[PDB]
Amino acid sequence: QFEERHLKFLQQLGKGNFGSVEMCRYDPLQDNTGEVVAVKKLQHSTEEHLRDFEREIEILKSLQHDNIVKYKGVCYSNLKLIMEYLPYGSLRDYLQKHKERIDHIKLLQYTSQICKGMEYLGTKRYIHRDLATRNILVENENRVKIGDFGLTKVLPQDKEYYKVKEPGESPIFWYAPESLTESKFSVASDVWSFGVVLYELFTYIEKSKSPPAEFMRMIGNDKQGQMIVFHLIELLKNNGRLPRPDGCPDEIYMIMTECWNNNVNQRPSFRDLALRVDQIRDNMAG
Ligand SMILES: CNC(=O)c1cnc(N)c2cc(-c3ccc(S(=O)(=O)NC(C)(C)C)cc3)sc12
Repeated sequence: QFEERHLKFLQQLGKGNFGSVEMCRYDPLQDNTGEVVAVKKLQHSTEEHLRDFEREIEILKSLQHDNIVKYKGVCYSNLKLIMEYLPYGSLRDYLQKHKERIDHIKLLQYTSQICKGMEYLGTKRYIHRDLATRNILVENENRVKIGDFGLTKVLPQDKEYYKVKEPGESPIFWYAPESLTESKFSVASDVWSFGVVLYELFTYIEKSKSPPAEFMRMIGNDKQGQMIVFHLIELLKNNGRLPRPDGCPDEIYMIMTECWNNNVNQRPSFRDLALRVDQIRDNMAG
C-alpha cells in the first residue's frame, strides 16, 4: 500500500460536497524520484459515506480498461484512494481551455472512447450515474478515460435497474426523466447522460451553453428552489430539450436526441452508439 508519510501534497484537483482529489507526489525514498499521483478522499468522512467510498474503491479496483482511470492503491492512517495522475486533467477543462486545437473529428474520437468505456461498465452491470465531461480525464491528445466512479452502483441480479436517492445535491440536468421522477438508474439512464456529454463536447463548454444554463432558461431563471426539479420534469415530459450546439452536424445532434428518448427502451446501446460515431468519423476522414 501507500504510506501516509510519503505522500506530498502539491495541489487540489477537484472538490465537492463529499470528496476531493489532490495532486500528490509519492516519494517513499524522499529523494524526489517518486511519481505524481491523484489522491481522492472524503471531504467530510461519515460512516455512511465511508461505506460507499469503500465500495467505490472496489468498483474501480475491479476495472481494467484503456478508457478507465487506473487504480494504484489505498492509503490508511481516513481512507484515501490512489489513482494515476492524468496530466491533461478533466475533459471539461481541457476542452474549454484548448478549443482551438480540438476539432470535431477529435471530439468524435473522445466520444467513441467514452462509449467503449461505458460498454465495458455495462458488461459488469455497473451503472455510472454521473457521467459528465468533468469526470472524464485526458491522458493525452488522443486518449481520454472515465475518471471517477463515486456514484457508480451495481445492478442487482434480478433487476435491470437500480433505485437510489442519496441525500444532498444531484446533477439533475444530466439525469434521465425516470431517474428524476422515479430514482431509477440503468444502462439506459447512462445513455441519456451520454447524450448530454455529447452535447457538452459540441458546445466546447461555452459557459452560457451548459446544460444547467440552458435548462434554467427554458424553465425560467425566475425559478424557485425545490420546484426546479418539478419544472424540469415537466419540460422533458413535453419533449423539451437542449438545443443543437453551434456548428454541430445534424447527424451528431440526432445521436444526442435519440439518447434523450423518454422511452427508456427506445434509447440506443453503447455498442450501437460507438458504431454510429465511428461510422461518422470515417465519413469525415476520407
Ligand atoms: C490536471 N490533472 C487533473 O486535474 C487530474 C489528474 N489526474 C486525475 N486522476 C484527476 C481526476 C480528476 C477529477 C475531477 C473531478 C471529479 S468529480 O467527479 O467531480 N468528483 C469530486 C470533485 C468530488 C472529486 C473526479 C475526478 S482531475 C484529475
